[PDB]
Amino acid sequence: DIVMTQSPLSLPVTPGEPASISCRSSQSLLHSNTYNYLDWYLQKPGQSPQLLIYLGSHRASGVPDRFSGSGSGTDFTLKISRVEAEDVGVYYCMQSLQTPWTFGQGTKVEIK
Amino acid sequence: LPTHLYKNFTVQELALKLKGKNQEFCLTAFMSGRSLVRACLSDAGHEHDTWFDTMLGFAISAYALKSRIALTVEDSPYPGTPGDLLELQICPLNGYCE
Amino acid sequence: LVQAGGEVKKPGTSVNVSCKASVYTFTNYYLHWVRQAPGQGLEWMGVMNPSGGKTIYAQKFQGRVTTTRDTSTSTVYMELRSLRSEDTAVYYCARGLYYGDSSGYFGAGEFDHWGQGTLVIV
Amino acid sequence: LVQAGGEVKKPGTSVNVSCKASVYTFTNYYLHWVRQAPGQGLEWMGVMNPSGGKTIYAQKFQGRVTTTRDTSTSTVYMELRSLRSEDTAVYYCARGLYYGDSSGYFGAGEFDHWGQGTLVIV
Amino acid sequence: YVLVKTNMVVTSVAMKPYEVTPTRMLVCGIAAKLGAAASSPDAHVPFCFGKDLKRPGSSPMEVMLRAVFMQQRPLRMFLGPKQLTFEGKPALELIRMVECSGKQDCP
Amino acid sequence: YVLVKTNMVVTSVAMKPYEVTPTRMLVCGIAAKLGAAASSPDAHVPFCFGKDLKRPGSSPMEVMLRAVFMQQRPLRMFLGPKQLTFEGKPALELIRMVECSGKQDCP
Amino acid sequence: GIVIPPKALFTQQGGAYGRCPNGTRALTVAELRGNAELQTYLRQITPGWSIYGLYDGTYLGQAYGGIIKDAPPGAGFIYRETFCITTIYKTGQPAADHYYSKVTATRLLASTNSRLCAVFVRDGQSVIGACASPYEGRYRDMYDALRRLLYMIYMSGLAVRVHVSKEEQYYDYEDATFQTYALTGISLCNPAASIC
Amino acid sequence: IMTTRNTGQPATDHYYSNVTATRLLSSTNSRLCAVFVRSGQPVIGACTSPYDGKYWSMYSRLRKMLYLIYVAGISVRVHVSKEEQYYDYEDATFETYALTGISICNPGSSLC
Amino acid sequence: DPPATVYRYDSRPPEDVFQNGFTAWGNNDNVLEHLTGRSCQVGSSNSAFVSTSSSRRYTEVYLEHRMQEAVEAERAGRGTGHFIGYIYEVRADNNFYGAASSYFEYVDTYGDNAGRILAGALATYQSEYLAHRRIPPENIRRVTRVYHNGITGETTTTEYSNARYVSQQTRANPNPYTSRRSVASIVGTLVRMAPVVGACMARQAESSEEAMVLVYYESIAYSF
Amino acid sequence: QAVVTQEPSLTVSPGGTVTLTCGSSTGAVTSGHYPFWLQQKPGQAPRTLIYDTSNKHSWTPARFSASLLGGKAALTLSGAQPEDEAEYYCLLSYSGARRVFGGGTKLTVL
Amino acid sequence: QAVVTQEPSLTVSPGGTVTLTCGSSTGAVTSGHYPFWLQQKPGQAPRTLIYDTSNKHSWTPARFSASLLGGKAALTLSGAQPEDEAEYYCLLSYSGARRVFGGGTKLT
Amino acid sequence: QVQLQESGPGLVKPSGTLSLTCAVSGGSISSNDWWSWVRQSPGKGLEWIGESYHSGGTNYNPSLTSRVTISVDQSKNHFSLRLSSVTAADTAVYFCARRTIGNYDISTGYYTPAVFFDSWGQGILVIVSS
Repeated sequence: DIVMTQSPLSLPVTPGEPASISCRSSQSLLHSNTYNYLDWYLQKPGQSPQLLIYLGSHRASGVPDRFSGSGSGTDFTLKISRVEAEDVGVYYCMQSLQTPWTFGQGTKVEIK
Repeated sequence: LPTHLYKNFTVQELALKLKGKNQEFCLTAFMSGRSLVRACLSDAGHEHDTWFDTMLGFAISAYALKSRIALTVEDSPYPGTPGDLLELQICPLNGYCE
Repeated sequence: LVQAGGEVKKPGTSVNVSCKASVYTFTNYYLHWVRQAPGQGLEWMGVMNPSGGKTIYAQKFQGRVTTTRDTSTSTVYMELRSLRSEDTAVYYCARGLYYGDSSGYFGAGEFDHWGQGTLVIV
Repeated sequence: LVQAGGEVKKPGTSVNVSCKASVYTFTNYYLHWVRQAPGQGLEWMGVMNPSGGKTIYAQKFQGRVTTTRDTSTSTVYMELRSLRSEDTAVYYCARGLYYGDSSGYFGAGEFDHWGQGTLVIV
Repeated sequence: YVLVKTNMVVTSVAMKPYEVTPTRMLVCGIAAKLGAAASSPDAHVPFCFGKDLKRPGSSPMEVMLRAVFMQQRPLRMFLGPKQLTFEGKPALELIRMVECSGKQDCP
Repeated sequence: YVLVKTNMVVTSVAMKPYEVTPTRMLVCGIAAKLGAAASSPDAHVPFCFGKDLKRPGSSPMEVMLRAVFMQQRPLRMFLGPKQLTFEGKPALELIRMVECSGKQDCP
Repeated sequence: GIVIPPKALFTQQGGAYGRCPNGTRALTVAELRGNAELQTYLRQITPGWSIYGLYDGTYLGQAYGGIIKDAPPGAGFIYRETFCITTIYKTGQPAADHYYSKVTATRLLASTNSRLCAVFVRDGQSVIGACASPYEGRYRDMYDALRRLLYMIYMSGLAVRVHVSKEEQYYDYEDATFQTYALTGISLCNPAASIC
Repeated sequence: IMTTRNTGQPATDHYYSNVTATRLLSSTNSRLCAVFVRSGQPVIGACTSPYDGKYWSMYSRLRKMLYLIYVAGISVRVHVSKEEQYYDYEDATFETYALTGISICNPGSSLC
Repeated sequence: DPPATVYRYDSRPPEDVFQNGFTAWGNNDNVLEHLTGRSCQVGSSNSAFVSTSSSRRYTEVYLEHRMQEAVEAERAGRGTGHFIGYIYEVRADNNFYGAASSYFEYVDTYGDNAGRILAGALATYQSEYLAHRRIPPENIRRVTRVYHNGITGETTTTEYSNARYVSQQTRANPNPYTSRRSVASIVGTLVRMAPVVGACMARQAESSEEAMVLVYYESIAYSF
Repeated sequence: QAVVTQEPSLTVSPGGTVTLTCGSSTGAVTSGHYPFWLQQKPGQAPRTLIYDTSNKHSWTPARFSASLLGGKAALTLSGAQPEDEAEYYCLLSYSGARRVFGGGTKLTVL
Repeated sequence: QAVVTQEPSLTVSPGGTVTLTCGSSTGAVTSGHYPFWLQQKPGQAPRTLIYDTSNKHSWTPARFSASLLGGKAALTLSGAQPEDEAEYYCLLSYSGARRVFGGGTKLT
Repeated sequence: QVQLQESGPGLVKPSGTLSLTCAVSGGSISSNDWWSWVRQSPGKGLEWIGESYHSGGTNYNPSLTSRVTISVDQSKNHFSLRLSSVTAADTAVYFCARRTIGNYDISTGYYTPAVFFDSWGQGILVIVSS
């Protein structure tokens, strides 16, 4: 099965930054096209994963350029430069290679 | 570009013309309740591909079978014109589309 | 094709002239109303269109000549008002162009059919 | 293919052997005549074409046999004339090819259907 | 794991430009297995196939699919396992299409 | 010294390879001039013409041959002067061919 | 009544996990059962404790016993290894043309980027098959118009004399009661034209 | 002998409506023509070709349309260019030119 | 020899045909008009013949494919979705003529300009036969009823026999029919689609159960 | 109110060529003016001869031709047979389908 | 016409390979001679095991094979069984639509 | 995107055929991608139960096909989660999803749904109480 750490311990931060951090996805592919073919998915409470993008060449497609999701080699990162009060947190497993809907590991930090 | 989709339309009028240096061809679609729909495409895409010839083949097949071929139309950036036709769906030869 | 008989009027009166043809010619063709004074060159009055329902006139006859069409008799009627001395002349209807075509055409073309002429004297 | 049985005959006569086939085989297929002597190998005798009408004979039976393409019984008649002591043998009617096809064919071909045989003894 | 579907008939055909590649194109449509209930994926199989536009002409699959779709006859399909993008969504892709002979080739 | 012939239709059409040129097709056919007797040597007139292969598509003569064969309209052509092979029989090369207008032009 | 391909067409490791490649064909139960020397080479190279899948049935290696079993179609592509052969063989026969009269084209075949194949039938019986491709073969350029003719001959049922070249031979038809060949010409049947 | 007569007139698209294609004409490595007739009378001849003419790219399209209107006998609108005058017929009571477009349209429609 | 049994697709329940049966649409007795589809087109439907066939496979295939189309329509939710069809077995008497021989004679007597190759192709591919101006209720014997449900995906077949049928020793007419040359211009042979089916067959076979989509054969029989 | 000037009369001996010209007061006549030439016989309705400056009708004898000459719509008749005595008219086109004739020319040969 | 030469009889044990050869008296056997290899059993009519050069039929055994070797027609049988040993005959086509049969070869 | 609508009490009574469905009125299927129901409020985990698209076909589920009555109207947008004789072991406010569909984004190059809280009944909750 897909056993990938979709939620890291991370560290706290004030408003305007990620409460979560990069989580080591086992299914993180270092694609030949230099883009981690993965979507930024948030499986935290209050909303299921939202795969805003595909093929993971840059920040989430059709959304603000602040956020980002990409998983390569042995580590994935659903934490990016800036994020709103509650839009960010626990990550999930969502990719443009395959789409197995698997429950997230689960990890959240206190929100200011 | 507010693209729209229409189903169960039957092709009534077909045209082929030489607007400018680009080959153009146009379709009219009609049902019993909705106003006539205009949709048609030029040769802006370079003719190195066989897009136009194959599209014409499918269009004439649709007319000559007089089927209920469903289609999507993109609106034109000026009021009143066939903008652009992208997808053609021939419904069952004696039925309707999905 | 065929014209009506002659008619003699007095100054200040009005004249009605008839021009009849076949059903197909009457239905799908433009017509030109033209007159011809004695010892004079031709003068081109107007052009009448089936589909449009309006008749295009030269500025001379704008507002004094009326054209009507009868599908029951398949005949075109021309009415002329405010007669003067010199308007005594022969009058003609001429076959024009087809409905949906341009001009260039070998067998048929503009002014290919004229009537015999109706003589009107004031 | 139902071939009537042969009989021992005396020299100086003629033998009429019948090649009875199906209707389709009669109208279309070529038919070969071959001779099988007791204990010896067969010898090809000739071929018949139902439509062309020219039957090709080997020289060893050239001038010594005739063939006719009968159409009532649907048989094909082979007549042996001037019987000699050496002609004691069974005779076989074999099938060849369709009229307008070359030989190579998986499902059927030359010498796929054979007759039971008709024996003649001096 | 290439899948096999019996007595398939092609019910609708369509032509689309290829989303990933500009020089390619996508001929595909909706098929059904003959005589089954309309509540199963085999009754509405989305078939899709990729056509190349550099050289004018028609592929053998083009002629086959056209002729069978107009004459609407039962053909079995050995298809998969690389799913295709029917409107950005997962559909089936053809490898082999063979016309049914009788009850022994075509169950 | 080419042979014009009139009041005749096309009853059979065919495609075969060119023996000497490996890059050209031959479209052949048989003509059945009306009013000819069964044994007359003009009720089975053969004709053939070449077709290039470096240029994909349909030549105009092929298209109109298709139309006139499907409709069996009476027709005139300009057979000769070159001889080709059709099913083991001589045939004449076709160079130009038009429909019959009426009786004054197609007697 | 099944054509059996020779050993030379038994190409090396081809189909993987059931995807028979776009230049090769999978074998079935009858082709293996009806052939002997291929079984010899197979059991001399294939080791034991392996289960392979046929088109219809399945095969068990030496440890199981080397046995052919029957199964519904599509159950043989589960396993990785696949025995598949190249679907073309240069026969070496001369270049003479062979014709067959009064036959109708049926049973269109088309796979991958492979040939378009139609089998000709006379009097209820299958006679011969023909294929042509625009990618490979000596008759590559033959294709662009043949299909069109074939198309109407498929749509209609008009009798045709079909020409075939035996220089090369195909096996696109599984469980075939005939020997498929190449296509080199189609002629319409006019009864009075001394053709059909 | 050449068969191209240039009148030199500007790029004007002359349209003739309610006409039916009859009396096909063909030749080797040359054009394919037709007489268009209305009300039992011949109006204009039109031609298509791949080999010569400035409308060489036209043929591979026009012909297909042409075929349909000959096999169903559809009365269409023919669009012709007068830049090239042809005499492919004999004892003609019309003029023959280069075909440029076909329009099957309902009467009084903007799509003609 | 003429085939004693001819076959006909229909949709009329045997409850009435067993007493009344089929009848010719009109009085137009031209063979070319029936085998080209004009005389059986809406507005000009006056053919003096009744269309049958000497094949059961063709009728079964057409019934099965109409079954498939009815199920497909029920996928679109435009009806009830239960398919019913009938196949009639008709003994042959001396009023039945063969289409192929009739058409070939008609072409032979009027030259090669009055023919239509696709007309004969359709006749042979469908094994068309034409009963003259009537099919007697004395010659319809066996009926096959086919019912089908689409959402449940079930099929059912049943067989019935006419009792009133009178049994003589009869067979179809060996000789072809000859009539005069028609004066109406024919633009093209009319056929149905999916599958390729003759127009008059598909129109007389229909009962008061919309308008058929009838397409000229030559237009689509070739590549586009 | 555009006016068209045209020749009053001309005559050349049999076998000669006669050139007629018509002109517009609005400026130089071009191809967009659509020259027309009409022909009239005595005691009979006029017959059209030439349109669009280059087109010949089926009843038009091959001894007539039309063109532009010096910015004037011109007709040329070669081989003047002694039967073509007639009365000629020019016709020019203007926007709004406005046709203006000339004065007409009594072309009589001697 | 010509006479094809064959050996009176050949021998082979079960499971062995035996080659039957038929040769043309005029000269080398050409492919245009269209050899036919036929099999005749006691109480049965002969049938064509091999036609043309190497083509087979549906009922043609898969053990046999044919070729044109050394200017003569050679039929190779691999691994014979007791139920296939019988008489084998060679037929050659010749100019003038001629067909020349063979003396034969008893098989053991 | 499409305004999901559902009507009913918030409790899923046991031993009865409970049903939830997103009967959208105005947010008709057209600019709507796949809408698959779920019951994942308790034990938050990614799963699929029903099936729906732009076609109109019903189906069953892999968890318990017989327990869930087949009710998936992909043409009327009723992606109903209908469990006949539902089991009370799973206790959550199950949702009949109507995806907050992400269109074909250029940067994504494929299907990319930005549907975090896709859709559900506004007040049609599911609780095991009667």
